[PDB]
Amino acid sequence: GFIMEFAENLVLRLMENPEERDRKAREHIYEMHERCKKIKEMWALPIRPYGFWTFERHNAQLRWDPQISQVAGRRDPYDDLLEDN
Amino acid sequence: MFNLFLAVFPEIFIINATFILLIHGVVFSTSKKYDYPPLASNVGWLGLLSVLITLLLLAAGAPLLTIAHLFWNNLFRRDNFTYFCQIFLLLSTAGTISMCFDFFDQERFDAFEFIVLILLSTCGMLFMISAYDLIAMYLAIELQSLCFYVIAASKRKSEFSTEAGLKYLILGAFSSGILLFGCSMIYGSTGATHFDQLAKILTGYEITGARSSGIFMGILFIAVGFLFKITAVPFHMWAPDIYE
Repeated sequence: GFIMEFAENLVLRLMENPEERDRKAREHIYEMHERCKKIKEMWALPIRPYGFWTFERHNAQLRWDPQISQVAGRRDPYDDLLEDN
Repeated sequence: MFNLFLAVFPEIFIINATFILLIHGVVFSTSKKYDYPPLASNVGWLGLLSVLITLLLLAAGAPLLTIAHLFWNNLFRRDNFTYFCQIFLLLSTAGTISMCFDFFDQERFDAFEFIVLILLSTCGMLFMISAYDLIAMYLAIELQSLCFYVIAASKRKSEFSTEAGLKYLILGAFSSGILLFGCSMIYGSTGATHFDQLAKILTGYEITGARSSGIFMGILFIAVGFLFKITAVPFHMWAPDIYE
């Protein structure tokens, strides 16, 4: 053929779907705003959590001392006296 | 029994390698067969290899190093923060010891005790990150402090090195005394040297409701000592002279 009859549909192939572009734009806005709200919530967390000491890793002694309160140097004076019988 | 030490291998290995390097250097620096060889670069390369190996040990023990946490509770408490902090400090030490090899032979400074002291101060630092008590905190501070006091005055020909070493010594000793005096009263007013139980007796009541003149001033002295340690203004009495 001639030049323009091919350059026309060439440019038309080069250009994209606008419906896809609009859908992607509204989508991206939706999830970006949702993620923005999520990050805003995340930044509100205090440095020290409400539980803190309640956490099992932050006790480390309520389940260690009971198995140590029997060794010498930690016993209540009234433990060795009546342990004989 | 032995498996309770799976959480201390990244440190036991570095101590053992430090001892082996010290023995090898002292044995083969006075041998008449080899005519007193300059084995500073050799010890440095072996120390870099040891640092790499203990880094590999530390990196692959991520699921480990948290076992027997009740047994080690009174001594140290290592976790994800400690794991990454140690794995980065050890990399920094490896890079520093690697970029100083040419310094040993360019200006003919074949003292292998430099490398062993770097390694042992690095072990002290590894103790510090895991340290979870005032006593271990202070002892791990003192390890690196004494290593650096020794190392700073190593080059004993220049008036700068000796005077800077002495100034670093005096400033660090004063800072350590200040920090230790700070910890003494926090122990006195509450007991509970351990960090876990120190964070639980102080969270109960705010300082604003009632004033405790002991805990506040002990915390202040600990902070002052730490600011001396990092040379933070106005506690920067001699730091530029130390670094020069």
